[PDB]
Amino acid sequence: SGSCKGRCFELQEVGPPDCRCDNLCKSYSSCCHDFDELCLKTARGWECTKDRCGEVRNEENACHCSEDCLSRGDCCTNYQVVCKGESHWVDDDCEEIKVPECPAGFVRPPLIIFSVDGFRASYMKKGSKVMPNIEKLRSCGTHAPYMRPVYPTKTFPNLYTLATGLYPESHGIVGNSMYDPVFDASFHLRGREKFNHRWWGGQPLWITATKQGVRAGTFFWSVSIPHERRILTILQWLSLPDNERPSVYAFYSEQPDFSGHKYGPFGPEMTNPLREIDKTVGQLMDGLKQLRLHRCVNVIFVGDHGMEDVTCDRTEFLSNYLTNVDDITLVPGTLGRIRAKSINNSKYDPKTIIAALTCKKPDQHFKPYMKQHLPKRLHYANNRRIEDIHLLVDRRWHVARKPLDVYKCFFQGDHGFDNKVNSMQTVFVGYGPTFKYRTKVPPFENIELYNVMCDLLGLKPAPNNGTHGSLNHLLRTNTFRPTMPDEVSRPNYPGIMYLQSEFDLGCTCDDKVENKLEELNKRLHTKGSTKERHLLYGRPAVLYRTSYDILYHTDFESGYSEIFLMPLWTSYTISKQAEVSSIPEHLTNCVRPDVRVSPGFSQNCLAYKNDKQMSYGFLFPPYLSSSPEAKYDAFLVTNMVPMYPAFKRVWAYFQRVLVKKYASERNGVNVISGPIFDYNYDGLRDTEDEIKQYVEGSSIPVPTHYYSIITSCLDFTQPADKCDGPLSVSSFILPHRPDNDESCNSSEDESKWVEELMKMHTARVRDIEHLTGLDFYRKTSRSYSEILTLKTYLHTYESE
Ligand SMILES: *[C@@H]1O[C@H](CO)[C@@H](O[C@@H]2O[C@H](CO)[C@@H](O[C@@H]3O[C@H](CO[C@H]4O[C@H](CO)[C@@H](O)[C@H](O[C@H]5O[C@H](CO)[C@@H](O)[C@H](O)[C@@H]5O[C@H]5O[C@H](CO)[C@@H](O)[C@H](O)[C@@H]5O)[C@@H]4O)[C@@H](O)[C@H](O)[C@@H]3O)[C@H](O)[C@H]2NC(C)=O)[C@H](O)[C@H]1NC(C)=O
Ligand SMILES: CNC(=O)C[C@@H](NC(=O)Cn1cnc2ccc(N3CCN(C(C)=O)CC3)cc2c1=O)c1ccc([N+](=O)[O-])cc1
Ligand SMILES: [Ca+2]
Ligand SMILES: [Ca+2]
Ligand SMILES: [Cl-]
Ligand SMILES: [K+]
Ligand code: NA
Ligand SMILES: [Zn+2]
Repeated sequence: SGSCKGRCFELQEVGPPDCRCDNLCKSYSSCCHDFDELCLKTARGWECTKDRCGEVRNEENACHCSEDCLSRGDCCTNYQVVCKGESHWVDDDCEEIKVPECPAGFVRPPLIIFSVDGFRASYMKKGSKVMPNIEKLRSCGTHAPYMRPVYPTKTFPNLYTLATGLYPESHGIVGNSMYDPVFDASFHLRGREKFNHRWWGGQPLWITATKQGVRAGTFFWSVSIPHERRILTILQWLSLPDNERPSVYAFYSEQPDFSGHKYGPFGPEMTNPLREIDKTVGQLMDGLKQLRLHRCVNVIFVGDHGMEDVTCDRTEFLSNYLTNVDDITLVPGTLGRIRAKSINNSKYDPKTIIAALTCKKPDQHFKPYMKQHLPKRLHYANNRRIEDIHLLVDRRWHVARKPLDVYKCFFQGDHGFDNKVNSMQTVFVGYGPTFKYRTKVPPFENIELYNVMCDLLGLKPAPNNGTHGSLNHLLRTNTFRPTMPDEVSRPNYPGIMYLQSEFDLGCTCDDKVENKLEELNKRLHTKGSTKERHLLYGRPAVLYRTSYDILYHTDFESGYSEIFLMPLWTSYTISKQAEVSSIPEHLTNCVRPDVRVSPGFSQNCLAYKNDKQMSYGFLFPPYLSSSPEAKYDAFLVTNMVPMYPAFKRVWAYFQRVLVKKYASERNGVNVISGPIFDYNYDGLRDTEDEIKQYVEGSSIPVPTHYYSIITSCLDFTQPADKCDGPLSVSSFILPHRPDNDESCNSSEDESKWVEELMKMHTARVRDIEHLTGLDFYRKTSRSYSEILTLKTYLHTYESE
């Protein structure tokens, strides 16, 4: 029982049990008794009217229209408009902000993050007639057509990602609700457990800023502080003296999410919440202008996720699938997470639950996954709060445990689904001296903003999942100049060193069936004469310590690892006019030793013969060889990789059918393909002592995934091998699995399911980099910033 007089919304939290007056005291029930009275005034609303102009100051009012209000910094945001003949910010023409236009004493342009909830990307077009303030920021500043959220596309995972640059698996906020089995505790959007710091990892922007001497309070706000008071509080803090005034601010809205859940993303009821949000942006913008800061402050208008049509009747029930549904706990809704109801149960079987949920109903509106089998693009596995069993739920559907969980309809909207889904996409607009003027930028991921916000504030970012430099094109002036990571391992270039009779690999090939214009041509090819043709962007750099060989061939070049006994990468180009052939019958099972590489660093056919589960495929496909003579190169033991027969069905369709179709559609393609090892599902390259599976009785390690990166010219009138402008890329990371249980239609012809599987497993080049320790596109004519943007690109396969 102290007092909040003169202390209203103090930035520093005061020591217990002395009462608090900061923006969080209400959450902790620890405000002074007069907090409401002094700090949450509402009298007379939030607008000046003419009759108030030059009033005698009445300290009980929510805001002021008295002559002294500018000096005090507590005018209603519309004061100068209603009482001084001034115009609303939205009514001013927009004028380029070439330099920061800040009052004396401002050391840097302030950053204000304006965060909207459930603000679906398409609201920017569809709601344009009712959001004039937001439409002005959008067209005058720098904007993307949409921004991709993290998965799950829920509120808390995304807001903390925005603040950290980290995937939820890394920052720890992996859901709106979660259970930590080490804490034996549950975090919920509502309640006080979330106040415990033990849930929150990484280093949020306000901590980064503080550690480096830039003032910034926490971004959290007590729920019962309304939005008009939040704006007035930011505007007040902006009037503090230089030595006390923060440089970063965050405002968060409950809308349009609150209404969208009730009404659907496009319910007629949705127009008003969009109007109210625009009005709030108007208030902030008029207030900034009153403080002469509207050409000084950088403003970020950003959403956390979109919103989809979802109703009670579109719910799948696990009780329709599982006989023993009471033995599980489900995190339900737009995603599913399943764990044992009771830990003291060795009669709980994840494999049997998964099998009972797999392809059981023809139209089944969810798919089960062990978390490590989820598409790697989701980066959703490496945290103990993520249950081993995950259900990816179709857009527009829910999953629930039992029917009484849903009837004990409330809602018409929800969000949470896979982050590639169009309806889950959200918004980004940057406006201010440091952002560009009237500029559209390509869609990008919210994990990249932490770095940009650090650049906006002169800060060195904490280590995070953004790729710093990838968003330099948003900025008029950047403090960050990216440079390529240095190569750690230089390759060996072996010559012909071994005779055939030194190998005992138990391999066979029909190849003895045997000119100097042609023979000199074949040795030129083994020495890299065609390398300009098949390695278009230089060779990848190896960023870790290892031993490997560059191997040249007429059709493909490779980086062959002597430690993993297989290529780390295989690079080749297939022109639009290139032709597909078959494997001649006499070479069906041909494998040939490579006289450049020792028996001791080679795979062997015997292991594959003995391993009754594991077969093999090739990284450069025999099917695409340029000539009957070159085809022999494709059967080298150095081009071979371990592959489950079930996976060979996928890979063979990709190599025999899809590669050629891409070359026809894209006017040639360059392909880089290779294995990935990620047994501990942390998204990062495994070292050799982390490998859990080998081909039986050998040291040949088994990949968890195979990747390919597929590059051509953005201008497809030019061929892939003669491109002088920007590049186009799509990539995938395919799980290397011994069954096709993921694909419910896999009994059918590959043309009915393979491409669908690959699209699900689409990836950024940067994801493959993390997973292999390789750095691509080292030698192009493109700027490094442009290449970094290319490496973060995801081909989504969604409609427009
Ligand atoms: C996305 O970007 C992040 C950030 O760069 C990368 O994460 C880093 O990975 C490296 C290599 O695996 C880790 O290094 C290890 O660090 C530990 C000591 O770790 C402690 O100290 C660090 C640094 O101050 C701290 O950040 C760590 O925080 C983890 O654990 C906390 C509590 O246990 C938790 O609150 C927090 O969320 C975080 O959890 C996550 O990471 C851990 C692994 O560290 C993991 O078990 C957990 O499930 C979560 O995923 C920690 O207290 C050394 O002893 C090791 O030898 C090793 O050097 C970094 O710790 C790690 N940092 C963070 C913030 O996660 C990702 O790899 C990158 N992803 C991709 C795909 O590139
Ligand atoms: C309209 N929407 C909003 O206002 C969104 C806003 N919601 C809240 O702040 C709701 N709330 C209310 N009182 C709290 C009191 C204490 C805490 N702990 C958390 C852990 N601590 C740390 C880590 O410092 C100490 C403080 C949290 C809260 C809290 O979440 C929000 C902003 C940023 C982020 N974000 O994730 O960045 C998430 C959530
Ligand atoms: Ca939200
Ligand atoms: Ca790993
Ligand atoms: Cl959740
Ligand atoms: K076999
Ligand atoms: Na199947
Ligand atoms: Zn919501």
